[PDB]
Amino acid sequence: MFIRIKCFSKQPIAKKVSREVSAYLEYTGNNTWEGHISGQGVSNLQTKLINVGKGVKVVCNYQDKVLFAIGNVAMSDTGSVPKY
Amino acid sequence: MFIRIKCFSKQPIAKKVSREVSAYLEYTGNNTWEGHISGQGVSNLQTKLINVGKGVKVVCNYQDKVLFAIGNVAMSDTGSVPKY
Amino acid sequence: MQKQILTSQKRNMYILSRCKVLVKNGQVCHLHEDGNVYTVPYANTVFIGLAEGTSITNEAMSMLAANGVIVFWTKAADIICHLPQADYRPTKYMQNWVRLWLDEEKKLSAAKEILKMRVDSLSTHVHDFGVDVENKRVSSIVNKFDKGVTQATSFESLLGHEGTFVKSLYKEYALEYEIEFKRDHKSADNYNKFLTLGNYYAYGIARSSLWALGIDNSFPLLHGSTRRGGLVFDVADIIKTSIILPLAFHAADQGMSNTEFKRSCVAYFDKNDILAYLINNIKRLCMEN
Amino acid sequence: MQKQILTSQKRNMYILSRCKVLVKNGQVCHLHEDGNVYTVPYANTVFIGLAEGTSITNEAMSMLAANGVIVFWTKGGGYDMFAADIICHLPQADYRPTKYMQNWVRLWLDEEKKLSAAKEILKMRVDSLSTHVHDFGVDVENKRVSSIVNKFDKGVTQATSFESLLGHEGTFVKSLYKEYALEYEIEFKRDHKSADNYNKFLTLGNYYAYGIARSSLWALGIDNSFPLLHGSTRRGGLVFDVADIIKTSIILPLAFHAADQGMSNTEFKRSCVAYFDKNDILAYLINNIKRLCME
Amino acid sequence: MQKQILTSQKRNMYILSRCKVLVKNGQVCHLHEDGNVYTVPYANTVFIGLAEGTSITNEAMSMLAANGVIVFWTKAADIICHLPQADYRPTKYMQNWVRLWLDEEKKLSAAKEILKMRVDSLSTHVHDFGVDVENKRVSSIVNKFDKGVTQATSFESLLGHEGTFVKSLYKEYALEYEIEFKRDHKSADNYNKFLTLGNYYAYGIARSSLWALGIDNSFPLLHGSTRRGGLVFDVADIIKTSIILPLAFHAADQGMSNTEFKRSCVAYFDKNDILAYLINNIKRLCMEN
Amino acid sequence: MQKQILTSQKRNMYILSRCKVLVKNGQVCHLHEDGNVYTVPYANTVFIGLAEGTSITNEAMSMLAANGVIVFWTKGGGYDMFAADIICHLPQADYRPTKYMQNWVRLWLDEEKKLSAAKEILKMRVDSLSTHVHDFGVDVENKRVSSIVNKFDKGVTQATSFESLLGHEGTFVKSLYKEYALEYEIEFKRDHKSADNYNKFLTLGNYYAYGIARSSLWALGIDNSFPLLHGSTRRGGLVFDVADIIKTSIILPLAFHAADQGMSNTEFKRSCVAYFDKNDILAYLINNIKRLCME
Repeated sequence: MFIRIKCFSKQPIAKKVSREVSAYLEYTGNNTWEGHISGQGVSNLQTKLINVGKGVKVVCNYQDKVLFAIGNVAMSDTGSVPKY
Repeated sequence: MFIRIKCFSKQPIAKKVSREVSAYLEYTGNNTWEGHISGQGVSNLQTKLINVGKGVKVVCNYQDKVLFAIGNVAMSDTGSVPKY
Repeated sequence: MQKQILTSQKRNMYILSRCKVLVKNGQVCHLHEDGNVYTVPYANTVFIGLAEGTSITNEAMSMLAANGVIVFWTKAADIICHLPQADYRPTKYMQNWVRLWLDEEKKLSAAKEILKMRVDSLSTHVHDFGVDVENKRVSSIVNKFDKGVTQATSFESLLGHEGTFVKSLYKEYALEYEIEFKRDHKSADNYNKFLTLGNYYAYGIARSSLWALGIDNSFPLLHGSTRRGGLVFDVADIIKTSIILPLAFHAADQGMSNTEFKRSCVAYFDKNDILAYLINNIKRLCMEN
Repeated sequence: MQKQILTSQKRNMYILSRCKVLVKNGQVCHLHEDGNVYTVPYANTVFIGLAEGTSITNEAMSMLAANGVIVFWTKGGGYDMFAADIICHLPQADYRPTKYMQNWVRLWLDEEKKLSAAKEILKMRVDSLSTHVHDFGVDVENKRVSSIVNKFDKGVTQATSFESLLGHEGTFVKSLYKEYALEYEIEFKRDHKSADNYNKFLTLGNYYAYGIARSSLWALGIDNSFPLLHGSTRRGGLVFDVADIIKTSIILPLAFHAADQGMSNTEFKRSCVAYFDKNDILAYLINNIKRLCME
Repeated sequence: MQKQILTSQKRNMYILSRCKVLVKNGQVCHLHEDGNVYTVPYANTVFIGLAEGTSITNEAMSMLAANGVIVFWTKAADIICHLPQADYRPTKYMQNWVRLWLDEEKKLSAAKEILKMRVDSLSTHVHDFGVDVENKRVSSIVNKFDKGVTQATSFESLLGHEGTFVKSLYKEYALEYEIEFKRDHKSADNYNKFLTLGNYYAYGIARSSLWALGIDNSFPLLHGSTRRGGLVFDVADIIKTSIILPLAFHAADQGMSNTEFKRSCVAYFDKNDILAYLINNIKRLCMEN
Repeated sequence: MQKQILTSQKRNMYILSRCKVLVKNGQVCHLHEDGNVYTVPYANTVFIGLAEGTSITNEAMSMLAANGVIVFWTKGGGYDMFAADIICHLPQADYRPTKYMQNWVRLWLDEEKKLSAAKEILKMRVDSLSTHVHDFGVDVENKRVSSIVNKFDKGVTQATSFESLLGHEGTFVKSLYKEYALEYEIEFKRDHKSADNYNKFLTLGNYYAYGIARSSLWALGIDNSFPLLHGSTRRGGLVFDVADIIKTSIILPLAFHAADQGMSNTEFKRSCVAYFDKNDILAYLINNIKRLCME
C-alpha cells in the first residue's frame, strides 16, 4: 500500500528519523520518503519510531487519508500547514 | 485526480513558482504541494510553468508515476535525487 | 491571461472557524491567534463559510470574487452570503429560468425537478459504508420524499418538510449508530457538532453552483413561514441527506475530530466532482428550454 | 470614509471605506484606520456597502440581517459593486421578489408595450441629456443639440422596429461625437482599440457608467441580464442599456472634457464620483426604473 | 536488538547500472561519477542487481546480508549470485523440501505446483492495462502453459519451454503494441533493453524469497541443456511473464526511460505485496507435508 | 593478502583480504591496497573467496563462472563464511547436486545406518582428540584421557538409542571440562551466561568452530540443516553436530589455554585461524564426511 512519509522533526533527531525511515523507503527529496509498505510493515515502522523516542514528527499518508501521526504537529484544517 | 508537486528550484525562481502553483494547490511544507486539481487544470498549470521560464525544477506526481517534469533533473530507479 | 478556470473544475471547500481571513502576498489565507496561515488555492476554491469569531476583508473578498469563491456567514437557520456580481453572467441561463419561473406551473415543474434530483444524487454517488446503499429504512425514506415532492400541490405544502426529513433522518441513522441525539443547533455532543458543521458544505456547493451558471438566490423555489433563506436551501438539499449525513455518522461514531471530517468530505467531493456534477445538473434546469 | 447616497426617498446607501466593522455593545460599529469607531443607524439604513480596505465580522451580519438591512461590497467611490446578496420583499419574514421584477418581466412578455418601453427609455435618455447641465463644453440648449434632439424625438415616435431603433441610437451617438469633437477643435472617431487619451477616457467613463448602472440595478433588485434594446444573447443587458441613458448625457461631456485638458485617470474617477454624489445620479436612475415598471 | 525485520515486508528493488555500491556513515549506498551518493534501504531492500561496470565492497555486502539482501550479477543466460549464509535458517522448511526433493515423483509434483502458481501470480496481481486480463491470446497461452506443465513427463521435456514462452509472449503483446522486436540480449531498441532490465527484478525477488524460508538455490526443478543456473529461474518465472511484460510493453510504447520504468516496477511489485505472496506461496510448497 | 587453504587433494581455497579485484587484459587480477596487482591461476583454482575490505567487478565473475570456478565471501580469517553460491556437479553445463548430497540423504533416510553414522562420528571425535596434539596443557596419552576414551569407546559401541548418545555426549563434555579444569588448577563449570573470560573465550571459539564447520560443509556442498545427533527441529543442527567433533578435540584446550594467559580476542582469533591453516583442519573434516558418505 502506497505510503508517503513526511518528517517535520529537528536535527540531530531528524537525521535519526531519516536513518530509520531511509532504511524502509527511498529518499525522494526534502525530508520526504515515498514508497510502499503493508499494514504489518507500518506496524513494525511505528513500533520502531516509538522506540526512537520523543521529538519525532512523522505524518504518514496512504493516498490522501492520514494513516498515522507521531508527535505534536498541529496539522490544522483539512490538508496543509503553512506558517508565514 | 490528486496530484503533488515537488519543486527543487532556486530563489527567486522558487518563490515565483511557489506563488504560481500555491494558488492551485495547498502548501504542505519543505517545497511540497499535495492537492486536488483537474486534468485540463494540469494543462493550464503546465502551460504557466512553461511561462515561468528557465531555472525551474518541478516534478508532478500522480500516485507514484510522474505526469510532468520541467528542468534539467536526474532521477533514477527509485526516483531518489541522491540524498544531499 | 488564462480563461480563469470555469466553475465546474474547482475543488477546494472549507469552513472557517475562529480565524481571520485576508490576503498575504497575493494569496488568500487565514490566521489563527499564533499566525499559522493556510493559503487558500483560489483557482480551485469553491467557497468559504464563516463560523463565529470570524471575518474577511475587502481585498480578500475581491480577489476571491475575481475567480468567484463564494463567502458566507453561517449564523436550518438564516445564512447570509455574498455572491460575486462584477463578472457578467451568461444571459440565456437565467433568462430562460425567469421566463419559466414567473409562470407558477413551470415554477412547480422546476422545483419538482431540482428536488427530485436528490435520488440521482444518492444513486450516482456511491462510496459509502455502514447504512450503505440501503438499511431498509433510508430507501423507503427517499421513496416517501419522492411521493411528497411528486404530490407538489403548493409551495407552502412542503415548506418545512425537509426539516421533518433532517429530523427523521438524524434519528434514523442513529438507531444503528448508537446515540439518541436530536436536530439541535446548540447541542454540545459530537454528533450534532458534525451535523451542524455539515450543512454549510451543502450551502457552499449550492452557492457556487448558483454563481455563474444560473440564479441569484432571492428568486427561489421554496418559500413559506419556516423556509427562510431562499433557493440555496433548495439546491443544498441535494447533497444534504445524500452525502454529508452518512460521513457525518461515520465520523461521529468512529470518533475523530472536525478536521478529519472535513478531510473525508473534501475527499468525497473530489472523488466524483460534485461541483461539476451539480453544475451540469442545474444546467438541465436553467438550459431546459 | 462614510458616505450617504440616496436611491428613492432617504439617504440610505452607507458606503464605508478603510474600516474594520465589528460588534460593539451588541450593535454594529465600525472602527476606522485613524482609530475612531462610529455606530450605524438601523431605521435609516437599507443599503450598507463596504468599499476598499473594509472588513466585517460574522455577528455583524447576524444582527444586520436579524433586523432588516442589506450589505454589499464595492470598489472606491461606492459605485462599482462586485459582491452582494439580492433584494427580496423582506430579508426575514418573506422571500418574495419585488413588484419591479414582476412588472419588468411582464413588460418583456408583451411585445408592443416592450416597444413602448423602448421608445420611452430613449425618451428619458433625451430628457437626461436635456436636464443635466455642466459648466464646461457643449451647451445642451444650442441650435445643434436642439436640432438633433427634436429630430430623434420624431424619429423615436415614427419608428416601430428594433433595427431602426438601434440605427437611431448609433446615429445619435455618432452625431454627438461629431458635435462634441467640433466643440473641442478635434477630429474624432470612437473606438475601443485606439490607444490615445480620448478613446481610453471614453472607455473608462463607459465602464463607470456600467458600474453606476449595475449599482442602480441591484439597488432596486433587477439583474444584469434582462435587456431591452440589445440582443437577447448579450451579457450585461440592462447594465449596457441603462448606462446608454447616461453615456450620451453625462459620460460623454465629462469624458471629452477630462481628455481635453488631460487630467489623470484617478482624478477623473474622483470627479466622476463627485458628479455621482453631489448631483445624486442613482436617484434618477432608480426613479427612471420606477417610471418604466408601473407605467 | 529488534527482531531483524521479517522478510515478507522487504519492499525495495534495484537493478543497478554504471555505479559503485559501498557503505558510508552506516548507510549502504552507491556512487555515480559525479561525486553524488544514493541511498539503499537495507531493512526493506530485497536485492541489488549489479550490471556492467559495477562492483560492490565487502562491508556493505555484510551489512545487507545480515538483513538478507541478495546481490547478484547480470552477465536468460548464466546469472551469478550471492545468498546470505551467516543467518541460521529454519531447518524445518527446506528439511521437508529435501525430503520432497530427492524423491523424483515428489520433485515432479513440486515442479508442477511452482509453475502452475504462475497463473495465481497472473490472477492475484490485477492492475494491468492494454491487453489487461486477456486479449484473447494471453489467456489461451497461459492455458497452453498449464497443459504443457501439467503434462510434465520429465524435467528435460520442458527444459526450454519458457524460452519459447518468452519468445512467443514478446511477439504476442507486440502485435497490439506496435514493434517487431524479438528476444535478444543486445538489441539496441528500447523494448529489448527494457525486457532485459526487468526480468532480473523477478530474479532478485525470487532469490530473496529463497534466502530466508526455504531452498538454497542449487536444488533445482528444471535442468537441461539451456536452463542453466538452477531453481532461481523456476521461482522467477512466477513474475517474469506475469508482471514485467504488460508494464514492459506499456513503458516501451509510452516512451519514457529506465527510471520511470523501475518506479512502475516498484509500484506494481510492491502494491500487491508480491515478495510476501512469494514467501507464503512457496511456504505451501516447502511445508506441503 | 592471498592465503591458500587445502580442501581435498590440492591447495584450492584462495582467500583475498583488502584488495580490489577486476579484469586486467582480459583476465581476472586483483590489486591490494598498497597498489600492486597479481593475476589468478585457473587450473589450480576451484574456491575463490573474499575477506574484509574487498570489492570485485561484474566481468570478473562473468569470466570466472564462464570457466568453472566459484567465489564466496567470509569474515576476516577466511573461515567464518557469510555469502556464497552453492557447489553443484559443475556450474556451467549440468546443474545437479554432488554425490555427497546423495550419500548423506541416503544415510539419513535409513535409520539403522543413521545410528551407524552417529556412532562413527563419535568415533572420529575420539580420533580427532587422539591425533591432534597441542604443545601446551593436557597431553592426550595420559591415564585419565585414555581411561575416558576407552570408557566412552565401549559406551558408544554398546549404545543403540539417540538419547543415550546425548547422555554420553554430556558426560563426555563434563568429564573433559573437569579434566582441563584440574590440569589448570581451577574450578570450572561451562555456561553461556557467565561473564568471566573463560566462558566468553570458549563461546567465541565455539562460534569459530561453527564458522569452520559451515565453510567445510559448503566446500563439500552440504547445507546447514541436516543434523544427526541433535534434534531435527533445531536451527543449524549439522553445524553443531559436526562442530562438537572439532570442539572437544581442539577448541576446548585452545580456549582454556588462551583463557589462562588471557590474551585479547583478536589475537586469540588469529591463533585459531593460524592453527586451522597449518594443521589443515578443513581438509580433515572434508576427508571425514568423505569417509562417512561413501561408507
